[PDB]
Amino acid sequence: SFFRITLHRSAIGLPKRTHGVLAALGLRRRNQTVFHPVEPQFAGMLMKVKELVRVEEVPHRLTKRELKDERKPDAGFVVEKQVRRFIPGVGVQDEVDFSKVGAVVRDGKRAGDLGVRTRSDWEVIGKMKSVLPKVKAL
Amino acid sequence: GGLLWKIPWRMSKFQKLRQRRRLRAVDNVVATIENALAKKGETVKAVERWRAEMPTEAEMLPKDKYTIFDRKEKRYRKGIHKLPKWTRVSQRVNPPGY
RNA sequence: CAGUCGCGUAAGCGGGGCAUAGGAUCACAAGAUACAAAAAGGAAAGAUCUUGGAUUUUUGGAAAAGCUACGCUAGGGAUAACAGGCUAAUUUGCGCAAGAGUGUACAAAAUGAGUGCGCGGUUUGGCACCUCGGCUUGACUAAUCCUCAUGGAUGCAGAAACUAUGUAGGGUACGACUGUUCGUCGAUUAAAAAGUUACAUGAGCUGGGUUAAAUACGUCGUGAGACAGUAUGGUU
RNA sequence: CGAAAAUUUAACGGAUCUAAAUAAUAUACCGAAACCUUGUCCAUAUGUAACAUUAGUAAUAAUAUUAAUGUUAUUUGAUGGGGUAGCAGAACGUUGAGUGAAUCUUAGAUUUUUUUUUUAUAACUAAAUAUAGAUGAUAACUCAAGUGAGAAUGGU
RNA sequence: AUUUUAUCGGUGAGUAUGUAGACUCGGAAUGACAAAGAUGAAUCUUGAAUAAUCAGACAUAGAAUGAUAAGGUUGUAUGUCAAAAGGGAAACAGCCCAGAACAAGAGUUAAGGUUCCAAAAUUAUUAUUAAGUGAAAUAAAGAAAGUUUUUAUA
RNA sequence: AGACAACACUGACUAGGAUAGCUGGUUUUCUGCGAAACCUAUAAUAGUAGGCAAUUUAAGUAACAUCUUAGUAGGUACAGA
RNA sequence: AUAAGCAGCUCAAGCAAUAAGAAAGCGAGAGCGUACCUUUUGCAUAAUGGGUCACCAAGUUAAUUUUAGAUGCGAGCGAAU
Ligand SMILES: [Mg+2]
Ligand SMILES: [Mg+2]
Ligand SMILES: [Mg+2]
Ligand SMILES: [Mg+2]
Ligand SMILES: [Mg+2]
Ligand SMILES: [Mg+2]
Ligand SMILES: [Mg+2]
Ligand SMILES: [Mg+2]
Ligand SMILES: [Mg+2]
Ligand SMILES: [Mg+2]
Ligand SMILES: [Mg+2]
Ligand SMILES: [Mg+2]
Ligand SMILES: [Mg+2]
Ligand SMILES: [Mg+2]
Ligand SMILES: [Mg+2]
Ligand SMILES: [Mg+2]
Ligand SMILES: [Mg+2]
Ligand SMILES: [Mg+2]
Ligand SMILES: [Mg+2]
Ligand SMILES: [Mg+2]
Ligand SMILES: [Mg+2]
Ligand SMILES: [Mg+2]
Ligand SMILES: [Mg+2]
Ligand SMILES: [Mg+2]
Ligand SMILES: [Mg+2]
Ligand SMILES: [Mg+2]
Ligand SMILES: [Mg+2]
Ligand SMILES: [Mg+2]
Ligand SMILES: [Mg+2]
Ligand SMILES: [Mg+2]
Ligand SMILES: [Mg+2]
Ligand SMILES: [Mg+2]
Ligand SMILES: [Mg+2]
Ligand SMILES: [Mg+2]
Ligand SMILES: [Mg+2]
Ligand SMILES: [Mg+2]
Ligand SMILES: [Mg+2]
Ligand SMILES: [Mg+2]
Repeated sequence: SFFRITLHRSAIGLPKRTHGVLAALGLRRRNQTVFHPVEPQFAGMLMKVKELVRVEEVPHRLTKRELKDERKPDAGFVVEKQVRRFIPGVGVQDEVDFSKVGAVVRDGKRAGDLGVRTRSDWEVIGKMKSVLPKVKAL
Repeated sequence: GGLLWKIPWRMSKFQKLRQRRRLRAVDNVVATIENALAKKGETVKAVERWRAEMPTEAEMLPKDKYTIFDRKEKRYRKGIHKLPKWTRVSQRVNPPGY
């Protein structure tokens, strides 16, 4: 097993020898948690700072990433609609609606390659003077 | 002296409660260490020495929990809160007779 | 390690003493080394090694007496005198406990050895946080001199006084001596008690004391001068 | 009870409390710039991608790449954060100078103010007032200093 | 000349009593030295370059000194202040917590507290006190039909 | 009378030429690290030097700190006569 | 004009634009906070210095001797011809 050691109090006004015990354990700030195997060389290290730490027997050792995720709160939100944006390195990302799921990113050296309406696209729309909404729709 | 260090000779029921819990907390650190090693069949001289000449909070008398020995006092007793860093240092045993 | 001496059968020991208490450089002096030698040959004066002579005793090593009150400058309050602060040995400040003893008798009416446990912050001191008296006008304390109430008193007949408990409203004066607070004395008085407040109060007064320059006396000093001395005078 | 001191209750901080006191216990809650979480700033590392500049190396008549520097993002969900004497690094500002026979200015350069915005000892936007075509102002890079003052009983 | 002592000094004996800076037969903890292993925040050494500082103060323990006085003087051990803000100690350099890069949060905690001033309990249990004792700086010896409990006892 | 010698006299005024281990002052921002008030020597004790040692950043590390296990030095508290 | 503020900071009612749009500023009330510098073991200190504002006012230059970084040449370098 392992010793889950957490610094509960400080050693500010304590002798210098006590600071070295904590430095050898890896405890640099309050409430910092470390893991060490259950061995005499670590038990004796704790009997010197037993008035400052909290110890607990645990089966396995937790990783730096898994030890910080137990205090992570739920985000509380989910981005379901992203508007069109421009990523400096990738390019222009079109609007995506994750509610119906499609993040297509178009990059190029011409406006038509970006996937946006250009002055030409507006001129062809204006020349389509014949299209008319259906009478039923109106 | 003319410099005032207003330290009362006795402790309040709140300071005493925290003292009981700090002595209780230390006992759990030692017991946690002693039990973890016993499962592996190991021992540490520091632990064997603590469990031999140091009592647990439930085994201590109130006088031993809130006072300490001081040869300069009338009755050789003194408030434990008058010890430096008394909330972070261990103090449970006094000379026999006092 | 080299050199070469002693003792020992030998192994071996010997670079003073059972151990722990003797200062250099410089200069000077005596020996060695063969280094350099201000044109050159020599030398002088130098260099290296060994060695010697030191209350260089302020002993990491100057050849060294005082006064200043006629004093000056830069600094310190990093060290004093007054006051404040801390302390309470001491006190011409008090209390309580115990009770040898005195009291013709009888401990505790009065009295109280040598002591113990304390309070207080008046005296003389310690530390080093910090570089006078009088007059006028108060305020405050109560451990009380008078005035008011009162317990005890073989030792409270009365009177007066003694002791003690309450109590600080008011009062506690005048003069001679001394610079005096203090103290001594005269004569009255119901009584002529104390203390704190920067030993209250000098941007309210006084300046006699202390008290810089002047001067004399005594004492001290070779002397200039000095003195917890004395004397006259001295911008408040 | 012993237990008395001098401005005023006078070392419960005060009000007040018969517990809101004292002793032996139990639980909850409050509680710091400590800690956690979410973001930001700064310092110092690790790789990666992209943008710009400069300088090279190739390609191009029917653009790619190399290096340095600056910058943003991102990977290790990186590490670190009080400070006197003192040591060190990086910058800003002021005055003059080079590029400068340059650039801009009545379509308003400059105006000791006000205002707006930007991680900002600084610059910028706009407004108001007046009116200059250079003895005006000025970016960037660089060079040199009589270069930055609430403190000297400082000086005028 | 002579003997005798529950008188003084001296000698011998005692596994008798006390006494301790220069007594230690016994003898800790702590601290110190080095070895291996493990852990850790590079905290270490050296090279090159190159400072400040040289009345410290207080707390705690234990001593010398003083008077078992001093916010006194002087060593030792530890820490803080100095050069450290913030919370607690009414106010506070040195004590108890805790080391300030900037914000947000009825967030989690330390010391410390929770009737009101003033954020949080007028929260629960068992006893004592009647004196505002006390409640965040213990005045002593001592006295006494104050009260409670316990232990003996009529 | 250390009195007077033109503001000054225990030695004037003026011009030229000083020092001061003492006191005071020493001017913009950001960032990183961060002491000492001890020892030794000194004609020193308000000063100074050399160390301990703060800083800069390179070269090393069998570095340094702490614990564990085994080992060692030394006589305090205590206890004892 | 009922109040005991180093005159700032945290919280903040209200007043404030003749008009569609647009709130700078002043601020009742509540709370926190004893100037600055110097010098010190330690200062709100009743220790030092300043009436306010503006300007002047302090690690510079030379020679010499070094170190780091950068860079030229390289067993030669530099200078001068
Ligand atoms: Mg005081
Ligand atoms: Mg010759
Ligand atoms: Mg000497
Ligand atoms: Mg010597
Ligand atoms: Mg004279
Ligand atoms: Mg002093
Ligand atoms: Mg009678
Ligand atoms: Mg009346
Ligand atoms: Mg007086
Ligand atoms: Mg006066
Ligand atoms: Mg006359
Ligand atoms: Mg009161
Ligand atoms: Mg933090
Ligand atoms: Mg920090
Ligand atoms: Mg810093
Ligand atoms: Mg203008
Ligand atoms: Mg000035
Ligand atoms: Mg022995
Ligand atoms: Mg002292
Ligand atoms: Mg520190
Ligand atoms: Mg200092
Ligand atoms: Mg603090
Ligand atoms: Mg309180
Ligand atoms: Mg809450
Ligand atoms: Mg409340
Ligand atoms: Mg009371
Ligand atoms: Mg004369
Ligand atoms: Mg004269
Ligand atoms: Mg630091
Ligand atoms: Mg120190
Ligand atoms: Mg000498
Ligand atoms: Mg000096
Ligand atoms: Mg009003
Ligand atoms: Mg004043
Ligand atoms: Mg002042
Ligand atoms: Mg002045
Ligand atoms: Mg200037
Ligand atoms: Mg200047």
